[PDB]
Amino acid sequence: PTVFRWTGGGKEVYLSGSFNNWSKLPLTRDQNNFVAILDLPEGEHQYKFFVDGQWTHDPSEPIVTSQLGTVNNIIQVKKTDFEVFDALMVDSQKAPPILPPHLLQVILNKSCDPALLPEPNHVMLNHLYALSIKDGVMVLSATHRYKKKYVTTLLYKPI
Amino acid sequence: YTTFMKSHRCYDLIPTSSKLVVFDTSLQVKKAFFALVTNGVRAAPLWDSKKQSFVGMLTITDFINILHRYYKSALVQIYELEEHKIETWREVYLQDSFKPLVCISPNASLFDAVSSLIRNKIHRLPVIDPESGNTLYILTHKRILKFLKLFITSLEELQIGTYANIAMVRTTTPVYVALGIFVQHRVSALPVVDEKGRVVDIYSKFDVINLAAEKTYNNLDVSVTKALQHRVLKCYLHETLEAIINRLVEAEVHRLVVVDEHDVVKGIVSLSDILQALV
Amino acid sequence: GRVKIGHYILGDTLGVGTFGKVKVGKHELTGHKVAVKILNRQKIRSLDVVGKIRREIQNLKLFRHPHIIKLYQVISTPSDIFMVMEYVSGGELFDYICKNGRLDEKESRRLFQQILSGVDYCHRHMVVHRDLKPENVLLDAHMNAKIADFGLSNMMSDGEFLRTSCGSPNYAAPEVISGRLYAGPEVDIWSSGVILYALLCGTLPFDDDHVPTLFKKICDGIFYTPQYLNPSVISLLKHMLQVDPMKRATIKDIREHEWFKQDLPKYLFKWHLGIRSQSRPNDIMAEVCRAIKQLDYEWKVVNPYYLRVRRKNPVTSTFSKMSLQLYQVDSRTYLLDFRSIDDSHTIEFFEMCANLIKILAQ
Ligand SMILES: N#Cc1c(O)c2c(-c3ccc(-c4ccccc4O)cc3)c(Cl)sc2[nH]c1=O
Ligand SMILES: Nc1ncnc2c1ncn2[C@@H]1O[C@H](COP(=O)(O)OP(=O)(O)O)[C@@H](O)[C@H]1O
Ligand SMILES: Nc1ncnc2c1ncn2[C@@H]1O[C@H](COP(=O)(O)O)[C@@H](O)[C@H]1O
Ligand SMILES: Nc1ncnc2c1ncn2[C@@H]1O[C@H](COP(=O)(O)O)[C@@H](O)[C@H]1O
Ligand SMILES: [Cl-]
Ligand SMILES: [Cl-]
Ligand SMILES: [Cl-]
Ligand SMILES: [Cl-]
Ligand SMILES: [Cl-]
Repeated sequence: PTVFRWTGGGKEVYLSGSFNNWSKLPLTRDQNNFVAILDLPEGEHQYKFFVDGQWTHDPSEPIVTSQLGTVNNIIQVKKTDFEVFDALMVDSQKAPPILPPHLLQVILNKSCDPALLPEPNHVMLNHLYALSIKDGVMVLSATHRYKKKYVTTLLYKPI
Repeated sequence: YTTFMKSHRCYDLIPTSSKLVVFDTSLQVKKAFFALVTNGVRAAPLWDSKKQSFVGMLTITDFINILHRYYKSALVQIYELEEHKIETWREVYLQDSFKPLVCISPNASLFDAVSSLIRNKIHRLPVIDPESGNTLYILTHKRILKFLKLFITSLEELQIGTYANIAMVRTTTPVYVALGIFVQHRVSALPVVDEKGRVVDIYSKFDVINLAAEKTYNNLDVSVTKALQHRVLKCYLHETLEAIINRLVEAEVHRLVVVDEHDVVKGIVSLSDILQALV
Repeated sequence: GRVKIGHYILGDTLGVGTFGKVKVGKHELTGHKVAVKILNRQKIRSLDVVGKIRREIQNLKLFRHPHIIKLYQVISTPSDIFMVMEYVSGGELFDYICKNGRLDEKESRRLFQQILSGVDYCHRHMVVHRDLKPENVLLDAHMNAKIADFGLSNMMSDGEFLRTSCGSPNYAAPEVISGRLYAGPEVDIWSSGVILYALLCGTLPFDDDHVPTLFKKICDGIFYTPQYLNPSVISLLKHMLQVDPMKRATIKDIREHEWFKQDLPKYLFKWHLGIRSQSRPNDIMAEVCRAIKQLDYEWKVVNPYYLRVRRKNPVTSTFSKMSLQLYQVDSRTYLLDFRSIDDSHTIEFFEMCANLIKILAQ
């Protein structure tokens, strides 16, 4: 289906085109929006408007001038125009922030298993945390998720 | 039973939120064992920065080995351990006798892991995702079995484990001596016996971290009883395998002592044995 | 002479809302009524919201919850995109609370359970619907809540905060009115809190014609609790309307609350972060860059305080990415943060960070 919309005023607005043997199909008014939606065989179609006793084209829309001086609008209905994700894809063509308190909520500091840990907030995953370099060795740490499970890795690395 | 193991993936056994300690082979070895203790972990993977991959696993066995290999007396420092990197020891311990890294994938089956544990004769194995290359979790027999006990809804007749010429220590046996037994015999626990063949206690590889924890490792002359002062479990041959499997888990220990009427040793039954029988 | 899309005859415009007119649709043969959001392709590209619509569709298409408006189908045309959805006769909950007054304890609780259920389902799907108000809470014939404007919504990504200060100022959270970074769900709780206040009192907790006083009130989290309010619900409102997001109720804290729990149906439900340098922000960015390139790392300066950096591995011969971001901790101190970007990955990330630290301030 293709949307044909006239944006202006008028008492009676019609849509004439190749796809209807140039018969005056009427457009229904909402506000300053006159519409009729209809399916067109994906290809080339020429149309024109009969806005209140005057034959016009939509100047904003693409035109075609004839060997006979006929000035009509043109519509190249594409296959990509009908598939939503295809259409959307074709269409897509200071001071520092304050530290969110969330990044201070850890799981290592906060009877039971020392290997086990509390579940983390998505927001603090993949962030690097580290213990002070004590005795020329660095302790680095980060919580990451593999599938529906989490792993907090500590690296004892000298420097 | 084995059918269950061939279907279930390793991932299913990984806990929701775990801790993992990785040591760079460039780290001094004493700092490593101290970090095992401080983090509350029995085994940590080793990363070779130059090789850009995990080369192995540091365990309590490595501690038992450095200790025994390099102990002179309670009067001298174990200089070697004090100043030796994980790489410098791994090359000494495994000279011409070279060994790589045994590891499982999370998408690999539970069977494949149990088989690998026995195949390579190891008690702790790492799980590495092939995509990331990240170590996720370390598979311990106790865990594999605990999951099997949750799924389940005599000892003389079956005969599972080593029952003859068992490695044992006495009340007054020095820690060093015992460490040497853990080396030559390649076993995990040594039952402590009294004047008579009757068993009083059991000194395990795990009781050897207490030396590192309390920094009491420079004296290995101490009797095995003195060492165990920082703190039994028995089974018979008339007792059913399911009752024994239940007794092990409801105590979360690695093995049971096969004992006689008047507390006398007769054999042993480990988690490694039970998991071979059910494979 | 009827305008049709699907076999629905497009009728009266229901509202405009976030990204375009919503009209009624009555099926030619069945008389089944739908709500149709119209997105003009050329208009949606004028605001660069094409990415937003793409995501919004992707989400709402696989959602199926009894208190969130269902997205039946998306009909694309060369000119405009039509989002067909379930139609609810009762309209705005806002207009309901206007016409009839405040709801009795029992009826408010029923509706608050339904709304919160939906809000939860969203968050369980990593979706935070910012802009949660009774004007976006529609009612059906049987008086069921239906959450409906996902225009201002956003995804919750592992390791990231949101910034957009979206939604009405009365329903907006303090951190939002303050234009500060947020996780996402906490801002939906603060919004659900004011909805609960509106359901019980018939008025807004934070409202004044003077905007600066309205804004002080939101940040001072101070609101009036009339005498008719049950102290147990006052207790719940106090917990949801916390100015400290860290001190604010989580859907769990709410499910566990004695007032919420009542007559509830079954069908619903020492480490340091990075390194902290005290230099001037721009000096820190020069200091980090004169270190990143000193390490031969490829990068891209996004914000003046956000840097996406890459490293070519000399061994695995595989590129590893990480992003750096500088925040402000104090009136005096600032801290550089290190986040891991997915393409050992984790260990290679630690090594990357470490090198930078051995040549940097606190
Ligand atoms: N604003 C705006 C706007 C629109 O309104 C539309 C319509 C539209 C649909 C139906 C009617 C209609 C006509 C008569 C009576 C009842 C009716 O609902 C009017 C217009 C399209 Cl189609 S694409 C489009 N794009 C826009 O940007
Ligand atoms: N997955 C593995 N890959 C390579 N070597 C390993 C692996 N697991 C253990 N080792 C090595 O095998 C030996 C024995 O270790 P192990 O019996 O598993 O320790 P423990 O009994 O304390 O759990 C050690 O030298 C250790 O470094
Ligand atoms: N003290 C021991 N003496 C002899 N064999 C043992 C002893 N402890 C364990 N084993 C055996 O060693 C193997 C592996 O056991 P374990 O090292 O305890 O997990 C099994 O075949 C056990 O029967
Ligand atoms: N059969 C056993 N009886 C009593 N304690 C045991 C036994 N096996 C191991 N332990 C204890 O378990 C700890 C060592 O752990 P593990 O190597 O997992 O068994 C020590 O405190 C031992 O005393
Ligand atoms: Cl026009
Ligand atoms: Cl509106
Ligand atoms: Cl009607
Ligand atoms: Cl209805
Ligand atoms: Cl109101």
